[PDB]
Amino acid sequence: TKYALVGDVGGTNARLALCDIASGEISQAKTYSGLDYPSLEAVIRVYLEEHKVEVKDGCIAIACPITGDWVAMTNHTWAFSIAEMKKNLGFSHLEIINDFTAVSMAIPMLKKEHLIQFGGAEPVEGKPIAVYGAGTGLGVAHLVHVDKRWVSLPGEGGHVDFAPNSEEEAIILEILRAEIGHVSAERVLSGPGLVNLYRAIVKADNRLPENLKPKDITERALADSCTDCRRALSLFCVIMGRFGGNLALNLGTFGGVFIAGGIVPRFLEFFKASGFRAAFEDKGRFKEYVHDIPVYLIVHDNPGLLGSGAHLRQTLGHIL
Amino acid sequence: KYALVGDVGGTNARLALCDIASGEISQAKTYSGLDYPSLEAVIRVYLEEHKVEVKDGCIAIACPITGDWVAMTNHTWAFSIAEMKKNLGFSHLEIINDFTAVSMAIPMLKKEHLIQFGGAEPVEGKPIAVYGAGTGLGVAHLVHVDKRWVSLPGEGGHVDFAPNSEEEAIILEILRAEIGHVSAERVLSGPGLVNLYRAIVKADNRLPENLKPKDITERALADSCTDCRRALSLFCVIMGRFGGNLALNLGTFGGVFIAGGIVPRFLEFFKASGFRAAFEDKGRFKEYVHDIPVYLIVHDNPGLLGSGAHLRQTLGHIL
Ligand SMILES: OC[C@H]1O[C@@H](O)[C@H](O)[C@@H](O)[C@@H]1O
Ligand SMILES: OC[C@H]1O[C@@H](O)[C@H](O)[C@@H](O)[C@@H]1O
Repeated sequence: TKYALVGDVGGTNARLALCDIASGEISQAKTYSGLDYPSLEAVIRVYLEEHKVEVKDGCIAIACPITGDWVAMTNHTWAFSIAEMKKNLGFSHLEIINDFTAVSMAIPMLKKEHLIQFGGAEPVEGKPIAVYGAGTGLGVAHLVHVDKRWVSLPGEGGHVDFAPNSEEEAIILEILRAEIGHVSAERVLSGPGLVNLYRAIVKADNRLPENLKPKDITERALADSCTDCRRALSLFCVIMGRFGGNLALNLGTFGGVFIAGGIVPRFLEFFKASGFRAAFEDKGRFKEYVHDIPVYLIVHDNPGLLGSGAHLRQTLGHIL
Repeated sequence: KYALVGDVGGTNARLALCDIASGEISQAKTYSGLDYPSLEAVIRVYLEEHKVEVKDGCIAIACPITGDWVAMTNHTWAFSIAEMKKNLGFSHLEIINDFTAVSMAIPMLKKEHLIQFGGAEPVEGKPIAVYGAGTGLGVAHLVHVDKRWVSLPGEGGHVDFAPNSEEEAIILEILRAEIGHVSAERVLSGPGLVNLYRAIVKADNRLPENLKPKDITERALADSCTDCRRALSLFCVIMGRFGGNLALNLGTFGGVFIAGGIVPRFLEFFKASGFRAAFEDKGRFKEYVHDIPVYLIVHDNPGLLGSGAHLRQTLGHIL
């Protein structure tokens, strides 16, 4: 039984792949729309019959809290019982994990080409790792090396309070608080949050935001067509740095801080020139605590899939 | 039979004996840092007074523990762990952060050392966060990895202050103008209370007094100063909110623990406060933290206890 099933579901998209159990290598990736199938189980059935593979074991990352046996997505209508699904497909193992648990578990598998460093020096081996990423949501997980085991620590850290550093970011906080209630980091660091930032800068200035999508703000910011857009993106990069630096301090993250691509590669050279690193380190006397911690942009295309394979293989008894 | 354990913070160094077989602490004594040129000196005084031979120690210190050089901000006192180990002739000399120590105590605390503030029951083997406001703001996490609890130190007290209202933002900007970066510790700590009090005053366009942290709690509890009362109220809410962020960030279904620094001296005020609703005030993620218990630790020496646990475990004992 050479392959296990691996997957990465985020709102409407479900990508399934094969992981070679011996090497952890990913192959035969294929994507489906969630709108076209009534459940994750149905798309797995289709994927498996459609290639011609027999699997016993699988691991699927989902972009929502995995809190127990019943999983209900927020950004799509799928809702399912893990145990019910494992039974129905006849698997021996069926791990459902959070998407950032999966991304954290890809970290040990990542090599230099997959990483772009933004500041700091070198990781201190065996020391904790933080991973986060702004996409549809703000994801955060942590990773620690205990013995020979990579231990991911999943959370919902994208939902902590947003911490403004300026009178300006504070007016933005007020505006968003006036309109929604609790303002989380996710409210500003994500696709939707980039748009929240734009609307709020424009609104702070008593003007009327146009109905822009995240790709629009990014598009105009890079093109220089919109100073509001460029301000939104600039602030986003700054809040991004501060947020990651907070994670570095909170768990003593000398093994490094990882950003899981998401929206960021869409604007790599803008990010590269931004205040990101300097926001990362802007921690008063604690600048020196975080100053040598490296940040890496993860640029693998499918870290969720890789991470799912890694998580499974460790569960299967393998050492990475 | 005996090992040396320690709890060094600021002005003071508390030293005691730990029974290596049971983990019990005895002969605790608290020395003033000002009266001594080094922690090593203090240790020699203590070990001279007590008539036991000790080759093993663990000292918890209220500062980041990176490598071999340990630099105290609240005293100075800076030292080499390797050098101290050598000078004193120890087999093992473990030097840990103070919240590392407190986290190591949690697994041996019994219901009398705990006072619960909301939520339900811990989910067994799930992560724990511990924090506490004292001379500084400490944070550490504990995770259950392969049959044992593992301590995750850090400097989580120094992350940005995250104001949730227009008023706390006004305080943020007031503190931002006077100093730079405003960390959570700027507001959740003894000195934090003074900062809150000053900022509350300046914001009502008045001039603050040169008050001390115990001044704040006294006048609050005596109800003899509406600015001090207000600061304390606000401290309780920020404390709840800060604890809620910790729980969200590491999924701490194991529970959140507060190490009593300044809190027990206003215990009933704290119980009456907005603490728990602030802890839970997380938008749609209210439900994620609603069942996570908070416990105040009322054990008098969690640092000494946890230094002992840390050392005994290092010496091969299963806890
Ligand atoms: O997609 C990244 C993150 O988005 C958040 O809104 C969800 O609550 C997390 O579970 C997820 O990891
Ligand atoms: O004493 C509580 C905390 O205070 C902070 O100021 C120090 O940086 C920490 O190392 C310590 O754990």
